[PDB]
Amino acid sequence: LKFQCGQKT
Amino acid sequence: IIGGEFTTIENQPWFAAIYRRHRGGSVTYVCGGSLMSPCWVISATHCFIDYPKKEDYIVYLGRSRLNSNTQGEMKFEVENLILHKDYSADTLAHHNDIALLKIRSKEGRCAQPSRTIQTICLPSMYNDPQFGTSCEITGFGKEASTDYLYPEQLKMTVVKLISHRECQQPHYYGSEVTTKMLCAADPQWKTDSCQGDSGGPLVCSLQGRMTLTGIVSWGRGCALKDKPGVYTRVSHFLPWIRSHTKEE
Ligand SMILES: NC(=[NH2+])c1cc2c(I)cccc2s1
Repeated sequence: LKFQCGQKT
Repeated sequence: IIGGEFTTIENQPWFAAIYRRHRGGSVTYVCGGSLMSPCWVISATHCFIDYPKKEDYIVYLGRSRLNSNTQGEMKFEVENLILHKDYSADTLAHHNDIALLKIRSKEGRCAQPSRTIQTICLPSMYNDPQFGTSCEITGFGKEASTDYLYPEQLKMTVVKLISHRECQQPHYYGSEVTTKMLCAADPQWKTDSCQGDSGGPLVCSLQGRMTLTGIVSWGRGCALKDKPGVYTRVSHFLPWIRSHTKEE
């Protein structure tokens, strides 16, 4: 959606 | 990377692949890098030093392979290339080896969030994990120091941070390692970063986040006993990064 630093999905 | 496992970008969605065009038709890989914000990528200065002509580099995000496409990848041009003033290289180390690349798409945009593209977090002022922490490195660099080609599939490995006291021992790198560098190795010197991995990230978890703790910079040989990989200590360059980055 939007950048969330450090998140892997 | 020597050792390690092969992976896909879903596992390192902030890894950026930097290539250079040649007035001949070929594009070759140069170095790795990491996405900090929608428009900025951070890498190492030694990767651009010899040819600081931004217009000839291409940056791809969402890439799991080196010369074959990945669905979801984005291609950008380098709108700005900022190398470090005070960058120096001696018979081994590179000092202030950090660079910033502002990217622009052919449509005038920066990176968009996807399952293969994400930003990595920056540390807070001089805050690092303690030596012993296991961090992961990723990249398309050599798998054996004698090879002359790079793998086609992305790789990742885990290394541990070691103290400056251990790395500055005379039988390691002596005073070639400074407080603005970090050393990471495998206890059994089995895996490590190598040529072609320069500019890419050393990621560790700090206060709950996956943080870019280091940038692959130099090392003597690859996976050599008492020859750790040396990385630029990002937590010490935060003012510099700040003075050059802005907005979304
Ligand atoms: N031992 C290492 N971790 C490295 C070795 C090199 C070399 I040889 C060239 C460029 C970057 C690196 S990192």
